[PDB]
Amino acid sequence: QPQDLEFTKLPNGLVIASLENYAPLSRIGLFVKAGSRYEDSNNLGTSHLLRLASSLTTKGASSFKITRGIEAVGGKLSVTATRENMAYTVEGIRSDIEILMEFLLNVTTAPEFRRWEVAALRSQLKIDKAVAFQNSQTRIIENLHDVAYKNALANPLYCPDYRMGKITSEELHYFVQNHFTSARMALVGLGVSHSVLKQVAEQFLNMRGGLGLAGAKAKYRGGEIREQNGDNLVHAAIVAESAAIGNAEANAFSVLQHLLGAGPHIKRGNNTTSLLSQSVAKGSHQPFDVSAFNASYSDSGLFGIYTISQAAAAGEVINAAYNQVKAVAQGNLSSADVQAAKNKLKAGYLMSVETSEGFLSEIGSQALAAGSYMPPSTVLQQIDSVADADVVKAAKKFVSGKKSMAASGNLGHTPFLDEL
Amino acid sequence: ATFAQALQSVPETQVSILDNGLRVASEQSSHATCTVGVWIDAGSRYETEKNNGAGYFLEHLAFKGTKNRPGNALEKEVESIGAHLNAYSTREHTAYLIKALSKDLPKVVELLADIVQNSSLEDSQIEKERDVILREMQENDASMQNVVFDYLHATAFQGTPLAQAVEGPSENVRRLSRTDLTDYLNRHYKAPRMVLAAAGGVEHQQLLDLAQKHLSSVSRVYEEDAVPGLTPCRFTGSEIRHRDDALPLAHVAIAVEGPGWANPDNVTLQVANAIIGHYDCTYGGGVHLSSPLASVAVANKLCQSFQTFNISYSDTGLLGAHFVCDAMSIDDMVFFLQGQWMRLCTSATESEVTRGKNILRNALVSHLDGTTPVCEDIGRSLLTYGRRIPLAEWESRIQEVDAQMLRDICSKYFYDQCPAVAGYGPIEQLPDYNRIRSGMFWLRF
Amino acid sequence: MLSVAARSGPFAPVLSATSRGVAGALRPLLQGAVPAASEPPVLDVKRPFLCRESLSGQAAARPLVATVGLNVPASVRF
Repeated sequence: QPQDLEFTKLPNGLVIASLENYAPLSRIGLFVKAGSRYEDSNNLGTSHLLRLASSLTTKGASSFKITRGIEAVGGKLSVTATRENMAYTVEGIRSDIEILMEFLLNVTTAPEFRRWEVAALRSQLKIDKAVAFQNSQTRIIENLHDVAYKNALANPLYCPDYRMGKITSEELHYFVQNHFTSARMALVGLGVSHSVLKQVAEQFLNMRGGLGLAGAKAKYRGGEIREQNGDNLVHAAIVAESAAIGNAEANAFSVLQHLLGAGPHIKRGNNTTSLLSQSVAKGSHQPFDVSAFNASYSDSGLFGIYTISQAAAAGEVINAAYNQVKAVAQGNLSSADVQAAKNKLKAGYLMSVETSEGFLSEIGSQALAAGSYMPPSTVLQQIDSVADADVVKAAKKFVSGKKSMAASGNLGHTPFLDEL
Repeated sequence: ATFAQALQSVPETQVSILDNGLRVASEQSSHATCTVGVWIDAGSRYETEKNNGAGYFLEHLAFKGTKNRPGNALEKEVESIGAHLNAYSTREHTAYLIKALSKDLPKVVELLADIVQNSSLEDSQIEKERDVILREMQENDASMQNVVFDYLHATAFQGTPLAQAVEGPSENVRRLSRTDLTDYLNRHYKAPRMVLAAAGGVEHQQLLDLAQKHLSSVSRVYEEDAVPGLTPCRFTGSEIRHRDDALPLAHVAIAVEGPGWANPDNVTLQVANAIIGHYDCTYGGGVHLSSPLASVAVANKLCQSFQTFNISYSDTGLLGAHFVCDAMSIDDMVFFLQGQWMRLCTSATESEVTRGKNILRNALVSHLDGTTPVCEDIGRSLLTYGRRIPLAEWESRIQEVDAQMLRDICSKYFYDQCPAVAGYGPIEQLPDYNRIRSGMFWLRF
Repeated sequence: MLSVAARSGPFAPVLSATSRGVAGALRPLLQGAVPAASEPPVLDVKRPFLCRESLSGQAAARPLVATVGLNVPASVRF
């Protein structure tokens, strides 16, 4: 019954993807290339306030009207932001999907941005940042990106503390007018026909300009931030530059991630096929957790090792994981382990596109990144095309590359970058 | 493409019964993945206070080695194919479920047939998992909502097996032996209380053939003919309060007795919960939220969060609300919460009932998304109702609910009832049981 | 000249911290005051990690994803 994913690029650059699966629950997303990476050092945290400003007054629908109508039809509105792009998703049943469609398009394309609303919303900025920073690996990833990049990927996803109380309405208007333009958006629908989606696209999404602002190419620096905060667990991340999205080598890096361990497969398991867990676990009698970290962005890459250990044994855990990756980089690997890593990657992709939310996130990401819809069979085919020598080359690129380290906890025994 | 025929277009769950009496149910989709699980009608309600940690300790021990796959081999060929292995235990059900690809469907099934049937329970592994469970309960001590819901069960179901936790007390964890685990397995892992459920890219005849080849000729006979029964559990209007002023926030749960699984009034009660709803401090709605409790909690800065629950067991349950807030707001929060309940007993209008019906419809259709929650729903449905209730039947039962029967059901289950109260944290301003009990009715009505 | 005040001329009060247990007769220059710093929000405590078995899965492997909602709690994935 989901017979075809039907795809259309309009002449203004706006992408429209729709799939009529006749599901009882329609889901419609708008994907904008307007992430946190497009701010410079003058308007930091503007994307966080824009993410929190999805329920403000629009020129066509007030905030009370938007909230009451969305909760009256039972649907929901969500904003999902990475460093690269943002996604505005609305969820509802088919019989009142269109009221949600004017609500979504009004919020995304015509904000009013009244200054008393954003003055009320900066306290929500502070609360949201505290709730997100409640757990340590969020701050580790933020500090790791700030270590790794000079600009255009090191901008934080969450608003800095000094910028709270200072983000104005004209900064939000400038960000929307320069980044929410027609050539950087994809409208994706599950449970709707192409005709309704394309007619609301020509009735809403034709008043914007073009390609907008370019960016700053995200150059690499490296370094180290150590945040001594006296936690019982030391969190460390050691990363290096890797391939970008669209490079074939990045696929090899993904295989290398599943060669080293990208998460457990058994609730309370020993991670027997994880090479990092096998290399660290033989010399540790106290709890730890080690995995491979992979992050591919449209112009850059970051592959590395994440370790969580005790304060007194952080050095031996980090050194054992680094020696395991160095042993992988010297051609010491089994082809059965590469096949198991490929099976893990294929199963992870097919389980990620299993739900409708993950499916529409995949379609929107593909439409923004490449302007086309790639079938999952073709994705698995190019996963199976990866050679093991490419995995050795990816591990050698990680080993010989300049490192970037973010650590937190009681770092009295955590080694430095030159001490590795 | 209307909602009614869209719910008719959902595939029918196909159910068959083996010779030993275990149910085999499947729902087919076009996904390339699948979720295959085993649901066992066993939990902490079936324990007699000497083996109170038995099911928890067996689900710790289930993936650590069997007779045909000793030690860490079962890990090796569950994760050589990229499959994910999960298990959980409630007070009434136990689940062992595998997420895998469709083409690995046979081996996964016999892996399940290797887990619930031929588990090897080694003694050093018993010692290791005893220490692991002790420190995992130490970890769970610092999560306040788990402590509050355990306190709510313990004070609402006093003297019954429903009061005790799934993990059990720590002394039982210290002194469970291998013989008690084998007795628990041979008493509760019987074929007529097992459902093999599958969702996704699963062919039902292939699943039935694999269940005939692997899951046949197991159990079905009590060896001493000592057939257990499920006695009803007495609800007790009571209060437990654990005052500890060093904690930063206070968690309070207030519940009344629910009707149970088989009562259709749950559907109406679910609509009632959808009128009250939930709120968290990161919600973007603010003051314009449709729930009056959430709007007054935003406007008066009362609560960190609140939620409503309808937990159902075999002809019983807890229907109520849990909120976390600072101390100085606690009593005020209780007041507004009780007011909403009395509003649903007395002055429920059709607009909020229609909103709650839409919220419930969206909630259940959004929950049935993906192979894992569909297989989870199939397992619970055949364990509780004896059948898989189709989604069009749920829509009909939702659409038959109006404001009059919502008022009647809310008055029958809420008005002038003795609640169970659990509190943890700075709960000095948490009101007395007499004040809460007086707030459970109105003098104006 | 073996002192931080004799060798570091302008950077004397930044390499040295001078407190007074009992105040002298002459008041110090630049008395200073704290202009009522704000209170961080009160959050519920997260569970700790005391076994390897619950630590398994806590290490990040994917880029940071933030999600907010109209009536859905905010979440972050790793």
